[PDB]
Amino acid sequence: GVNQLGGVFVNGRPLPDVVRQRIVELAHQGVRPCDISRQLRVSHGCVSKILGRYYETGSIKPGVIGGSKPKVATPKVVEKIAEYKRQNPTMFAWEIRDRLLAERVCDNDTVPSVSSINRIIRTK
Amino acid sequence: RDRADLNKDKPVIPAAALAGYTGSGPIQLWQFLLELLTDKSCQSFISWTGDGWEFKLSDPDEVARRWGKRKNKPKMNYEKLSRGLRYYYDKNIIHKTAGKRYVYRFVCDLQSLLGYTPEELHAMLDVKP
DNA sequence: AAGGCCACTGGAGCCCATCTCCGGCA
DNA sequence: TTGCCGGAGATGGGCTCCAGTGGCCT
Repeated sequence: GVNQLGGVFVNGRPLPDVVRQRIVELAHQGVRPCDISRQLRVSHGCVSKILGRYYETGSIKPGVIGGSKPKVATPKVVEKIAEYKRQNPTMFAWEIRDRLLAERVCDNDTVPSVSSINRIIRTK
Repeated sequence: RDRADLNKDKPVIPAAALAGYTGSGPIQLWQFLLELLTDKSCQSFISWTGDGWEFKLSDPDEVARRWGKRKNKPKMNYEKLSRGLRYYYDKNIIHKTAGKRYVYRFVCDLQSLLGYTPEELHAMLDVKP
């Protein structure tokens, strides 16, 4: 994609480190953000966020994009899984599920799937 | 500028339609203005001066009001639409005709984009000029 | 049965085009 | 004193990402 200043951009992706770098630099040299923006062909909004994060952080590294937070893999639930396995190291994945239900730790909706629960064991 | 009857009858250059064509985007102020300009039903608040791609905001407040609607921005108004146009200045899209309030002009090559001339379009809208 | 494989998600961050508040200048 | 110009943090749109999750297979 091409912005209205004439710049080349990739919708969704961070501005290249080499450029974020230049942005900070020019600002350091005393160039006004509106000029940098108009010059380096970058939306003043963007120049703004970058400069601001740098002044507030010291980095030119953009935030971490993507991922998600746990849904079923609740903190407590993750522990219960450790407790059950610790008690009986060979209890099956589906048996842990029934125990989580039997002790009301999870609903018929909260309850983590077998795959997930074995995934919890593996990764913890 | 299109083969299929990519949807009919009313405005000559529907912004919703031009977006799909000219690059892309969630409707840009200038595109909004082109649309309203190619809609006979709107000729009382905004219209072509007759001189090339230049136009006038017969009723800036009415133009503004509408813009707000399009963008779902109830707080819009001339003040902000104006600075919006003022923003287009160094992007060589819109320029203000000195010595006249409410009159502006598209300076990008609309002929290449639209596939029409000023006069061509003008005729189709029945431009008093 | 636990691990390999995995389509599918949603919410996060990203730049962009304003929106918005306001100082400058005439 | 009205009239226009322009700087820059705030917005939310469409987009790319990806941890996370839950089937399916073996």
